[PDB]
Amino acid sequence: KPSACRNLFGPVDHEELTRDLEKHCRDMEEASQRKWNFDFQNHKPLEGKEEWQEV
Amino acid sequence: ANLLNDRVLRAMLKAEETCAPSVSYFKCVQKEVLPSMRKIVATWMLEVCEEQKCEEEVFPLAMNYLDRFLSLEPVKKSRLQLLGATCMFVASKMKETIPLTAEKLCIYTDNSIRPEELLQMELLLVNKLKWNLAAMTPHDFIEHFLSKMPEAEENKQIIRKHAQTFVALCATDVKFISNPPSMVAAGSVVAAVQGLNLRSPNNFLSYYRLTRFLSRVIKCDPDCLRACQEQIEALLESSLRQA
Amino acid sequence: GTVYKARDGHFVALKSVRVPNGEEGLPISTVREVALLRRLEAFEHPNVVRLMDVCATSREIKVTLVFEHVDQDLRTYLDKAPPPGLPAETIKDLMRQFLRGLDFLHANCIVHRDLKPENILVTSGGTVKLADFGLVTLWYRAPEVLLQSTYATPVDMWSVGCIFAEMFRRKPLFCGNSEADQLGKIFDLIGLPPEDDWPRDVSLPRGAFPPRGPRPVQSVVPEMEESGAQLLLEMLTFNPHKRISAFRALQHSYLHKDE
Repeated sequence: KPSACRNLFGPVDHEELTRDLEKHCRDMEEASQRKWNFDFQNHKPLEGKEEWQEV
Repeated sequence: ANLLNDRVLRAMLKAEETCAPSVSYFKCVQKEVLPSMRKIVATWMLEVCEEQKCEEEVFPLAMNYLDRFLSLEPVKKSRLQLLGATCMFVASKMKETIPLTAEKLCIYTDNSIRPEELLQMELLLVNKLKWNLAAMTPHDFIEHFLSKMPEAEENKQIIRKHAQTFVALCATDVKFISNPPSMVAAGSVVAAVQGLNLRSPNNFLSYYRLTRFLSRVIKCDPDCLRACQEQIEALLESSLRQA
Repeated sequence: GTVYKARDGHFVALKSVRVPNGEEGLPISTVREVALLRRLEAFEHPNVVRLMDVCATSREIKVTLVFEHVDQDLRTYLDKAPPPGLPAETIKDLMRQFLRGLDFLHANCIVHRDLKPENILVTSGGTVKLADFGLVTLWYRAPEVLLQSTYATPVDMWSVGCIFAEMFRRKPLFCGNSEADQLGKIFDLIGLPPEDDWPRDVSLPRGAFPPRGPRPVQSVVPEMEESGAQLLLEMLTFNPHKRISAFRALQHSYLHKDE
């Protein structure tokens, strides 16, 4: 493997990493669902500031 | 004419003010990482972009993504390399025809990160930046400056290449996070015109007229541009010392 | 997906796009077009639809674009016009906003490629807002598009002229069957162009059309003034490299607001 192939700052706890990225991919997605009254994966309106329609 | 007013250049200086990282994310946001660790990872990404013969904008654009994510989220020491590999993964998609594969970037980490971990970090990085990936690069301002300089195309290619080297060295240094891409590009051009002190510059447009022209289009005092040029040439001296 | 809509105290539209995903994360076309749409909102142009947010949600990924919505398009505005038609000063005000927003896109290397009154959207306050860019009616396509030749940003300036004449007419300028018929419907007015103004690597040779002569312009839009007629010709020029630009049209005296 080439010279640039190197680990910089030790090993990675992979189980804790995918655990951390699932909590924060959910965090921003939940805050976006709480910002627009719209769960985007469920693709359904919720209740709050906006009155959601359909043309 | 628009060449007399330059509506394009003013639009570029307005767009540079949005994709801007913070000056003090080391003191205020980051707990585990220190400016010595940013230089380490930045040095690694530059070697990756040089081995893979990436487009000239990929490494500085990735450093722009990295400094902007570190201005928003505290990143662990063990995940700084993952953030760096992800910033190159997105920048390569924005600037290259056939971008770097996720599997090659994991190899460049000595297989420290996994492909899906990079793909999941891609969604996190792009959402955290709110898809503001079309940042203004110093290369954008370099091409605009060279289009206003009455120099031979052969002389422009040396200036363009020398400035691109200066731009890359600025991205590895912490002292240039506060500088906008216009300032980095302008200082890289006037430093490159001096020709690495290998030759007394013979340019059709004098250096005095060049620096004062560049200072009035990027809106700064000429002494401020000279101090940026001095910091860049000081970076060149320190970079060559590491051998 | 299915389009949604909400009001506060304004209006907001929805847009869901499912992208392939798997190979190497997000597609190249997805990250670049959405980032360019994000880049335009840094300037906050009043004549371009405002993109509010971008939300990606992960197997499967679906990124949903949240745009600003208006109800009235241009054709509804034109159908709602007074029976005599729109006043001249009102048309010049809409043409200014049209060219302002178009020059904004052209300055950011964006060609609309598909400009029609169903795409130009007008607010209740009279503000024109372009939409549907960076993501059959042949009547607004430029001749370089109908010939399937090399097309650039001047293809939008041809569409501007067709709509410029349509606001004074409330009837489209050229209505044709196919691309061959539409180009024939274009040569009613500007005549048949000469030899070297015609490009090659086209779909239709020049000999496919009878020798024609340019007709007077106020035969198709008489309710316009003479200075507006020469501005229409500069937009409705065959050669895309002589066609007037959006910025140059704003400097024309016809669209100069008096006082």
